Amino acid sequence: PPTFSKPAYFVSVLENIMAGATVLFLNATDSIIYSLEGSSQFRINARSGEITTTSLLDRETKSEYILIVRAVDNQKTGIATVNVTLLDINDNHPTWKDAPYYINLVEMTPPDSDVTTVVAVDPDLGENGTLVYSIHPPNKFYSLNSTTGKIRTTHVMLDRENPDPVEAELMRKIIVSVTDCGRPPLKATSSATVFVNLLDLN
Ligand SMILES: [Ca+2]
Ligand SMILES: [Ca+2]
Ligand code: NA
Repeated sequence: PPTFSKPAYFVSVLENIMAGATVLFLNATDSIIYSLEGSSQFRINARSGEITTTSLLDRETKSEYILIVRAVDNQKTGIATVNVTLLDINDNHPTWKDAPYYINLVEMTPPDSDVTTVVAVDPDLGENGTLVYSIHPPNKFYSLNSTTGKIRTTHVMLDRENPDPVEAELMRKIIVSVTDCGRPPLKATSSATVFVNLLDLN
């Protein structure tokens, strides 16, 4: 009544595993003909018990599969589950959420005043989905919490009556770029501008 080495099988592959690639090898005994049910993404070779992908997978669509595998020869069936888990691979860029950002700010607003919060999103997992945010070029007027996106003013004040054009530019435009922390790291297509409309206290 032909049965497998184990009743239940646990396997891990990577979301970029190729079309056709071997997932797992199964042998049952007490000849023997094998069949696999539970996703069309997977097929099992009927003589040899080799499970393979039929297609490309994607953990962001489906991270875990359960397949059911049957061995038959007065024939008798035997059943084992196979429990495929896809390991995340860093294959999505972050995407800016509500960019660009248009804001109105009172000049000489004091140290540590709220300005905005930039937000991006990454559908990958763990380090690959973790977002880190940076102001370029180095902006002396604004400080940004690299993990949370929140932007605040600095101990340097915002003075509209400042004659350096570049410092005025810095005051009135903030450019954030965002990465994620997998290897390779991936950045959002483009940076994201906060546009700042400076207002006196008339
Ligand atoms: Ca992924
Ligand atoms: Ca990513
Ligand atoms: Na993907």
